[PDB]
Amino acid sequence: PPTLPFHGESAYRTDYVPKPLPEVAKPVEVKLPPTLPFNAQSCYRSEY
Amino acid sequence: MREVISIHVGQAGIQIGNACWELFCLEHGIQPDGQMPDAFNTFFSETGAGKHVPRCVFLDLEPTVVDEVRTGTYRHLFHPEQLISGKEDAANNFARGHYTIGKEIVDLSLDRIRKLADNCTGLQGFLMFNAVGGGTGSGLGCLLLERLSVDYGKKSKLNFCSWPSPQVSTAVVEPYNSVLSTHSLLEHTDVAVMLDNEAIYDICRRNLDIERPTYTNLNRLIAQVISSLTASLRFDGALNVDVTEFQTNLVPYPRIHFMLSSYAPIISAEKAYHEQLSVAEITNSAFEPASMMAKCDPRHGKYMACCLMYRGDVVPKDVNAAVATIKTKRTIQFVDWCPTGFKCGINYQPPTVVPGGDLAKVMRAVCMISNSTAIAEVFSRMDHKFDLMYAKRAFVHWYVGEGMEEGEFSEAREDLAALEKDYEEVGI
Ligand SMILES: Nc1nc2c(ncn2[C@@H]2O[C@H](COP(=O)(O)OP(=O)(O)OP(=O)(O)O)[C@@H](O)[C@H]2O)c(=O)[nH]1
Ligand SMILES: [Mg+2]
Repeated sequence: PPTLPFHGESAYRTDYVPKPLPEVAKPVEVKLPPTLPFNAQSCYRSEY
Repeated sequence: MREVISIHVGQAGIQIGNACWELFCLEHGIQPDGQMPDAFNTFFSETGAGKHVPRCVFLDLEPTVVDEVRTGTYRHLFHPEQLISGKEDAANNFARGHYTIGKEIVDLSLDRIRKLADNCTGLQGFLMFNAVGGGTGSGLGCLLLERLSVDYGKKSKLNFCSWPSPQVSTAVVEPYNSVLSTHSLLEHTDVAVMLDNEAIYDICRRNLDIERPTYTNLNRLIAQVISSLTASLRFDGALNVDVTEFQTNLVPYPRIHFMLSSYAPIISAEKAYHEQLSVAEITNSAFEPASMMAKCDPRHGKYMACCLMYRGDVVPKDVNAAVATIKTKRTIQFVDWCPTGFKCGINYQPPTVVPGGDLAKVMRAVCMISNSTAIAEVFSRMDHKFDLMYAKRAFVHWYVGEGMEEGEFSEAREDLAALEKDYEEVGI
């Protein structure tokens, strides 16, 4: 008589394989608004 | 520094601990031999050339299911002292496991838990997994919690049991093992979660469509509860819920620490990519009164606190709407001394596919652990069975022979009876 060869693979042996790592490369590139150039052009030079 | 020590006692504890320790190991990516080809620190040490070793203590008195661990594929990942065995089993006999054959393996277990806790820069909690209804899970496990409470105090002892199911039990003497193990689960346990087997059968046969599930498939969904419960321990998210956060928002009074589980994005291929699984859909199915993992229907109970742990690409405002629509539903009722009754956690790491498994790719998940007065029926169900069997003293000659008097039975029914009494006085 033959031996029924043991096929069997547990939960811990089956149901996860090493996943590919998540592809993350994205910073928050913020274009700076340039400082709005200032003429609240003062009193002395403004009127006299 | 975040570090949870798992202690798996009993044959069932070894098997559910198997399916757990692969959402711990190679979800972190480590190979079967123990090499990644520091998020692993939640469950693993590190021994030089990339060897991370599980922070587990395997306990059994029969050396046949732990010997499968020593001979399986994963024999070189476990250290060959973390798989502690015995010479002879406990045989559904609470008094053998606690008084006679327990006091030769407990001294080895406390050594390995010592060497695995002095390798700790701050231990979050002992996640001990057992099976109430057997001999070494109800016996040795009860003695383990009593010894761990005296020595290792003030840090949590989250216990997920395998409480005997109402009809299906595959034993006859399990009421004696359940009622007399209630003492450890009521005093020497910080968080207890009832988790039977029929409800996992029902989830597998209704959502997951596997009409013939085996214990290996039951260990699947138990493991997915554990990974989502410690998800914020290891991975970032919008809100984190560690094991100290968990017990402080779900335990109203110190004696009441019993909860229910549900992890219901349970989908499988044909029922997976057809259904849009949004945050509202998975939250409604989590609160649904058939996916509770205890046969513990809460439609006749009062909710007390909930611990919805969203996991994946979940947006916090979608969590906010999902909580709101549960509150407006009338059959989901809450006790009156709790206007805020949810502890929402969000993980960023998505749940993991299973090759050869039962689930599939899902981008989001929920795992809510909820305390309710509905959990008073899982103990009153077994009050009927203990009362019938102890009437004419069946099976008592076993339990009395090796070292407990018959008054242990009466005081444990008294401990059970004072137990359900505290639920209806809290609910009313
Ligand atoms: N989740 C799960 N439960 C199991 C498994 N095997 C048995 N059980 C449950 O365990 C209960 C019987 O208790 P056991 O776990 O076999 O008892 P034990 O912890 O091995 O202790 P002993 O009886 O001394 O061998 C049954 O009612 C089953 O519902 C399993 O592989 N997975
Ligand atoms: Mg056993």
